[PDB]
Amino acid sequence: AWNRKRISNCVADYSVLYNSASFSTFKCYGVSPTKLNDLCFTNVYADSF
Amino acid sequence: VIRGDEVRQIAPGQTGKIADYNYKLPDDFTGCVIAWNSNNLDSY
Amino acid sequence: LQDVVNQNAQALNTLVKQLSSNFGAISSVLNDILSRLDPPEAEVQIDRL
Repeated sequence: AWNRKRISNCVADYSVLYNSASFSTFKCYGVSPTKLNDLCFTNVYADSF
Repeated sequence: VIRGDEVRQIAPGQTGKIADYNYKLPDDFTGCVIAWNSNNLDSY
Repeated sequence: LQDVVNQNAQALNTLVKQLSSNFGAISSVLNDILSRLDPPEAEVQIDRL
């Protein structure tokens, strides 16, 4: 019953998540983790389970 | 010597804290990487 | 005489329109793939174009 939260209409600082060592794994497909602070997107979905 | 996780990051074109701040390989690296546990010898 | 100008115009038009093809790249605009992939992975996409 995985949850889906929608993320939009805000400024998202991905650098905190990239630099934070609390994450055991952070693997990204399609786009580079180091430039996400630069790109702009339509909407973002977080499927959590 | 490297201890803990991220031991696999020692490789060309890899990302992470170790690869970014500790040991960075070139993109066209031509060589071999060797690793083995050494608890008996290295175990602040 | 109209046919030669028509044929050259058609050749140029298709040559231009071939820039909208991706040939299997994640995108057809070279700038955005360079501006979202780090070079180790972006080279692979650029080669196809």
